[PDB]
Amino acid sequence: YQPTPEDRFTFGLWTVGWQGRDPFGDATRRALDPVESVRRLAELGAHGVTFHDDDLIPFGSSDSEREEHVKRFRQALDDTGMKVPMATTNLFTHPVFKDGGFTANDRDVRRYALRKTIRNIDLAVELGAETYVAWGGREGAESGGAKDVRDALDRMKEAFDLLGEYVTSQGYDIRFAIEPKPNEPRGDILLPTVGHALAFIERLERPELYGVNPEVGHEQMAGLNFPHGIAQALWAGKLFHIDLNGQNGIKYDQDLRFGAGDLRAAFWLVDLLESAGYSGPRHFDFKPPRTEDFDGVWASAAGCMRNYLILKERAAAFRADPEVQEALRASRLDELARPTAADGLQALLDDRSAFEEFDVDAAAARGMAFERLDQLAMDHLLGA
Amino acid sequence: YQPTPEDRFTFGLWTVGWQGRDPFGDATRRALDPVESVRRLAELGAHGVTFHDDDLIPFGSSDSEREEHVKRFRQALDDTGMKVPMATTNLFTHPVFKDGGFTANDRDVRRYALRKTIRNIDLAVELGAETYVAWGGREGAESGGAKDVRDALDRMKEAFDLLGEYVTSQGYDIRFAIEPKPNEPRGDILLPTVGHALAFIERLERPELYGVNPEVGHEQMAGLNFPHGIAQALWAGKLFHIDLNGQNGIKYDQDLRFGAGDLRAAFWLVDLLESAGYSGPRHFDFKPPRTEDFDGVWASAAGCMRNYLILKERAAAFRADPEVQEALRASRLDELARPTAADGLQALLDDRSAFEEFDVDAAAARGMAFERLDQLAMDHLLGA
Amino acid sequence: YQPTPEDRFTFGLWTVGWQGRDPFGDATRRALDPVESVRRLAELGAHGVTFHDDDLIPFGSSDSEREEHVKRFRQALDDTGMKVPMATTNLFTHPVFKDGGFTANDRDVRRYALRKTIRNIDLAVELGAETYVAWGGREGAESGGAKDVRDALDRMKEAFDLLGEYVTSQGYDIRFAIEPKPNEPRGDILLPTVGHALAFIERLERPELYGVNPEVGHEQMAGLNFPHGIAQALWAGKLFHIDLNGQNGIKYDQDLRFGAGDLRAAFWLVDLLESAGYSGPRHFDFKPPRTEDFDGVWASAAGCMRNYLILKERAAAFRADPEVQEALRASRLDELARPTAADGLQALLDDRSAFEEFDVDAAAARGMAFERLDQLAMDHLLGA
Amino acid sequence: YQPTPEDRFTFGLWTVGWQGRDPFGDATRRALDPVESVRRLAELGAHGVTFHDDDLIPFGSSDSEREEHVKRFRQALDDTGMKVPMATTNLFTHPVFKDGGFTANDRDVRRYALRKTIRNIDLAVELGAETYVAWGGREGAESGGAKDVRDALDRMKEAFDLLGEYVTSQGYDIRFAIEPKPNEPRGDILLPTVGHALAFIERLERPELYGVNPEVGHEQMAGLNFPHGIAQALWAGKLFHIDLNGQNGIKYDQDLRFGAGDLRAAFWLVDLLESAGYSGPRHFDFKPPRTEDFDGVWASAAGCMRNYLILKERAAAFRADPEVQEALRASRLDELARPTAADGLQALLDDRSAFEEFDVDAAAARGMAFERLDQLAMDHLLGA
Ligand SMILES: [Mg+2]
Ligand SMILES: [Mg+2]
Ligand SMILES: [Mg+2]
Ligand SMILES: [Mg+2]
Ligand SMILES: [Mg+2]
Ligand SMILES: [Mg+2]
Ligand SMILES: [Mg+2]
Ligand SMILES: [Mg+2]
Repeated sequence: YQPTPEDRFTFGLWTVGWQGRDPFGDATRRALDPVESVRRLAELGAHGVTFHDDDLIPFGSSDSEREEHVKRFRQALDDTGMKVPMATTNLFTHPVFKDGGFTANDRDVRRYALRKTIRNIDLAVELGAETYVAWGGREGAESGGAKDVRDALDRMKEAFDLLGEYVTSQGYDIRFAIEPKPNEPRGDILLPTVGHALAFIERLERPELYGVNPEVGHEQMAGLNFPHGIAQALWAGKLFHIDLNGQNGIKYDQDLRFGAGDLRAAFWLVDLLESAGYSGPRHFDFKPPRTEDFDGVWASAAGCMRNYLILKERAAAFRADPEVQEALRASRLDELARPTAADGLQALLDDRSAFEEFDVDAAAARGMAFERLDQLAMDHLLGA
Repeated sequence: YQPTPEDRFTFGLWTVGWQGRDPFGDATRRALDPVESVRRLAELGAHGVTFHDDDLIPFGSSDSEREEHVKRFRQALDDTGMKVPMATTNLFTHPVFKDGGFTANDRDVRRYALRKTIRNIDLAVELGAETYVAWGGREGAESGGAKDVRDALDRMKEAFDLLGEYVTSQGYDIRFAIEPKPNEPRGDILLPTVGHALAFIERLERPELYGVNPEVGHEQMAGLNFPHGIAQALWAGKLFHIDLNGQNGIKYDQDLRFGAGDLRAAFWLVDLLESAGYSGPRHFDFKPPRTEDFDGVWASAAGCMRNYLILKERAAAFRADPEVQEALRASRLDELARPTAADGLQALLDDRSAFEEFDVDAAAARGMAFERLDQLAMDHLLGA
Repeated sequence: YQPTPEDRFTFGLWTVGWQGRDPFGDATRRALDPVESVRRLAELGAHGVTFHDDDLIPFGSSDSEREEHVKRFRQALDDTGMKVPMATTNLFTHPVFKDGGFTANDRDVRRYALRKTIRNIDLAVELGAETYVAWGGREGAESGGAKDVRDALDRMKEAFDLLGEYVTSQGYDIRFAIEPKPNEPRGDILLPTVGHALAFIERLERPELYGVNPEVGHEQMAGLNFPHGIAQALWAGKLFHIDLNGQNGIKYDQDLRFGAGDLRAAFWLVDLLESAGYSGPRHFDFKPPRTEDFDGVWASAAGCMRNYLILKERAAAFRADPEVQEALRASRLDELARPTAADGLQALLDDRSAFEEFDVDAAAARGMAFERLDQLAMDHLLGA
Repeated sequence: YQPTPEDRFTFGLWTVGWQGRDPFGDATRRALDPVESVRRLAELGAHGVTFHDDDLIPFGSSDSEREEHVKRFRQALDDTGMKVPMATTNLFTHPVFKDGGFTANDRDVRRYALRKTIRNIDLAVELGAETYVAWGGREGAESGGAKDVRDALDRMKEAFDLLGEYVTSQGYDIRFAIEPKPNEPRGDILLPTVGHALAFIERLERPELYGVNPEVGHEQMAGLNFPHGIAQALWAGKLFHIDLNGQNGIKYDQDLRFGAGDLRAAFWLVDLLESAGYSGPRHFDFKPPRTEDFDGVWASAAGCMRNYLILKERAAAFRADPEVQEALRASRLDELARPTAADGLQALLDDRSAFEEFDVDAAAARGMAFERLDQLAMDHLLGA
């Protein structure tokens, strides 16, 4: 189970670089030079790295320091063969963003947020990124009166429309992906799930430029089925990117390594991604637990990729097993894929076998055989 | 706080008519004749009632018994002045629907589900209903392999498209509203939240015919902010109907009377509905607890309407209070409603006050004054 | 992975016998004769069965019908070699228990509940049961004023004390196990977790007669770590019995087959039970999904036992792996098992290496190596 | 609704002093001098303040700086009349505690944790504290193999037993209160609820010295009923202290001001505390949202006390209302407080009215009238 760059595994600088500061504790690890992270990730078999602007260029850096930082970073990419497929903006750490970026109540902050984002889109394009992610972590509220959500959605649409006008006018070949999260650090965050993000995109002026970047743990913080949500995103043609990690239920955002948390959900996710032919990066947005030293950081990163590859093998074996293929037919998955009424509305209305002479009791007695199918899935996952 | 029919309060037959059967217990109340429910609800001050087909006409009824049941029902409506603004299909109780209706794996069941629905659309139109609700309670899965969600969404789109073709071809003036629920009775239900439903509607052939019927408790079963979700539905122009009740957190669907459960969420909901000018029915989908006899059923129903009217008064007092209006300006809710960049993209790019010469530290130091605003909201809710 | 009676697997009559009635649907399966369930479970490799009084003898049965039902049941046990290690009372289905049994507000109901329980203790002892389980499913409330919880705990203590006096006075060799559940069917249930049950037991007059019967899914309905709770129960010497099933997060009680739901929690549970030498029954309290016919019921039951046996093998391989044993020492699990201060209080106070000259920065820099240990656990679970 | 010191309101230094650092953002407020917090809280009407050792004396302070800091603090207490009823240890912020204090795998860390705690017990006693709180925020795990929970409970018992030996040997009049939390910052925290803490205390060598310090938001992070848990703690005689705040459901620990979050749970909590005659401090462990400047900090603190006093008035009016008293009798709360069988076991067995001639159908038909009682409670809370 050794990763190759053709497995398309990517990591954020802020993942292995997380120093371990949490709401109740100081950092347990020293800062990582982005250049060292690139080289260590390259040796593990990753395909590339992603960044927030403030990960690479500390806030307030002079334009000269900014150019020096980018040059060192570019040299590390050249030295390693690593790519930068995705970038994002930090609109959440600095105190100015305490009430949001694109939907801050203060108009001057919203303008500043847009200019900060546009500056990093230029840099992302320069470094070859194909997707630009927006996680509106501070867009939301702790109390009901603080945010008129209709006005806030107007402002969010205005911001994304302006960003689309910018990339269109510059001729950039980059697309946007909205990353939903239900809560944390705000009490409730706007566009809290994949569904809300997908719905919002359809109201943008140029919807074809926007998709979603769902994260395993975020949908699970709402108790939702992550593979189901990914299926809906794929169905809509909007899965532009994906963030892989682990989460144990409805609680704070754990960002465990992928494979940890809900293991069977991870199996069904990989099954779906591989069956659907998802060709984007397999990006890990995880945090090595602050119990770990730097050797544990690399072991945790390695485990992300290993667990994906193990699950990929087991899901492939599941789908290729002739007894599973017969069980799928026994459960009528083949019939689910057939149109209900390709014969059309009036033929359905005239079809006495669909109502007047339909034997409901015979249909009701047919078992779905789902439990046998699921135990075959369990046996394959466990190698049993 | 006495309701009038002009308050637009409606109840489902299945609400006050719930006999109290739960997964662990027998019924504690006798069946209610729909005619008696209409008259008792009329005396409480309700504006109308809603029904599933199987609430009014027991499953398997002959066409003659069906006509007799409708006639008795129509006479009760005429006797009381009660209206029927909404109707729905029961595609969840009968065993034939154990794997769903519109997305059952068995094709013959899906055809039967559509014919059962179409028959009740005709009846709903006959009785004057303006909205037809679809709650896909059995559409979903308990295990990963049982349902290919992309194929299931294809089937769900096919079913709703066929329904839209039906109403269009018949010239009916009725619209559809999808009611999301995250889980129960299926392990995960398709279109689990308002967001997922809104996103799905945009892929239908005639999206203007479809909106959402969100329910307080259902979004709270995902830990989501119900007023936020309603705001997004209103923002999209898709709030066709609404189901009011109470829910205490992430657990089984409690269907408590409205006002119970999360009281402050109920206050912010009423504030939003009244401020936005929502003109649809205020529908209660609640269950009188099975601890109650029939006098408790009517007390619980009365409390639904009373709590709405109390909250309506308190929210109106909140918005009209001059000290609240000044606090809203102190928190810059006025600035949230102003466009970020009506001056346009290039002016924003050339605006040095938006980035180069923006004083981030002065902006960051400005308190949002949200806690004072929220305590004014608390004082008004409590009459303090 | 074939079960033998020496694996101590047991099932409730109400598990494979569940007809599939849920809050929104009719039964999908016919009733099972308890005699047929005993024989089918015996053929699958189970060691025994458990029952509620009302599973075996329908409510209201004459004393003659009761004797006939027990005799048929006893003959099936004799024919199959099946044992009855546990029994319980149904104090939740009949409408008289709508506000509880032992803590119903009505005093006459509480007396009736106790007499119904005592009658079944006599039967359980006659059939050889060693543990008597109490699940107070109706003890609780939907609203705050309905139940004074201090008075209700007084009544619950009174009931269990009377039961202990009964078994002591009759010389029975049976013990009691309280089964906690946080909610459903009541809005909140008294003694909602393993912890609350353990704490309550210490206030009973004869605490040695009472322990807990924790259920996987119930603790997970509170988002708790089930292996952690079992460890505390074992630590207290109170794990008298255990209910195994699966649950996907905080939602309604799913009662999925064991192994489904949180797979890694199931692995750590089996690891703990086998390492601690738990010698009680491995009881499955699960519901075959109502999608299933009777062949699916037996496949689901078989999968309970299969998944336990697979996990038992993998946990044993984990603990026996020399690289895991070295990793445990690397993470200082050996030091966790050593006393902090067997040298005593005053020696600790005089130990300058414990404070004055303790190098906190050297200690803080030591990685815990937990992520490498957890990936070894993952590899072993998956057979990788 | 103006607080007086006789209302016994207390605040932690770390509450109004929270600078607003969260997992995703920098501090939004400057540090508060503890002396200024004491004076500002005194002017709001608080009775006293609480502290962690590291709040008052920064980690690593020389013994001379420590004496200067305590003297300045003592002078502020003398100047204001403020008391220090409770103190606690910070065993969670410094990196050395990354795997816990009392249950760290490393033995030398556990010894250091005990010495750090003992040093602050001496200081707490010097300043007049009656309760010493232990919140084991780092005791727990993110993965299953990292912590043997039985060994960890052995170590936790060893630590608390040693602390009890210390206070007994020094003749101190101080008691201990364990503060449970289910998760955050560890993936799962040991003793996650009030129940688990109560159960653990009964295994300590001197259980009379230990009780619980439950926090509103912590029990709600497990979806539990906080008033129910407080009732069980009072029933056990173990409510030594209480932490008041607000929380919106199962998510990260919000620490909202008291009254926010679940408003009706706050009403039933105050009802219980006042009816039971709880005489301990009313302590607020809350965080002013980081959106706020220092004027918002004091408004949030003021709102804690105001909301308690409003709810106290409404609960008192509820219990004193003659129509509520009659409704309580209608719901048989009076019968709940009467013994089930003060006549004894054998009389219950001989009582034919308790079983043989009990009319279950008449009993089952009696409504509990809980919904009318709850709407009276709602009307009183809202002043309607
Ligand atoms: Mg995350
Ligand atoms: Mg992410
Ligand atoms: Mg509902
Ligand atoms: Mg509804
Ligand atoms: Mg269960
Ligand atoms: Mg059970
Ligand atoms: Mg807290
Ligand atoms: Mg606290």
